[PDB]
Amino acid sequence: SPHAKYLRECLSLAEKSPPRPTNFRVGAILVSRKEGDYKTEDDRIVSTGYTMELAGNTHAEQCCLSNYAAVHSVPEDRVWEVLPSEPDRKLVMYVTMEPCGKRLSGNLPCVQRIIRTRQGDRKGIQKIYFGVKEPGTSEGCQMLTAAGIDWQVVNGLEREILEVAVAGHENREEEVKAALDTL
Ligand SMILES: Nc1nc(=O)c(N)c(NC[C@H](O)[C@H](O)[C@H](O)COP(=O)(O)O)[nH]1
Ligand SMILES: [Zn+2]
Repeated sequence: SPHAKYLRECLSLAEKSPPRPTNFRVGAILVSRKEGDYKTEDDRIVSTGYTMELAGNTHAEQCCLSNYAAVHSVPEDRVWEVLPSEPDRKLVMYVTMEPCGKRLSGNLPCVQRIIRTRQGDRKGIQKIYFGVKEPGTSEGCQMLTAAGIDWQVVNGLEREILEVAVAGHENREEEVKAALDTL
């Protein structure tokens, strides 16, 4: 699976995140892919990010978009203006964890940062590949569906993604076990 390989590279990015009690260590990779029977060799990496890579309370997907925006001299909320939008290619994002539909901090959730890349004549991010649903007791995937963003869960990496994600948590072992039980 090309998707599993991408998610393992997202995991390596997630491992750069500093452990904190209030969030998850996640990694994200933005890819430009040819429409149709694509060859993975023709994939182009557009950006990458990981949790708290950039100053402030930042998520992996947020840093991925903000890294691109910074190179292009716009704030991240304007990254839709400068992302590629080529007729024969689509933007897809790999993320270890399901993008968030709500943040306890009140920051704009990652599903909304993804949705707003589709503005004006720009195609934006068309599909999300992720490895685990967000752990815990309105789901991000449902918000993506409602806005017309495709997504696909890539199975097989759940334990490794979760153990990295919750390394900064006191309840990490129970948290991982609970999340695997939802499979
Ligand atoms: N996909 C994803 N990538 C991340 O980089 C990250 N940190 C989360 N975590 C989602 C979780 O719901 C939020 O971490 C809490 O809601 C606390 O909110 P803040 O992070 O402090 O804004 N999820
Ligand atoms: Zn998020």
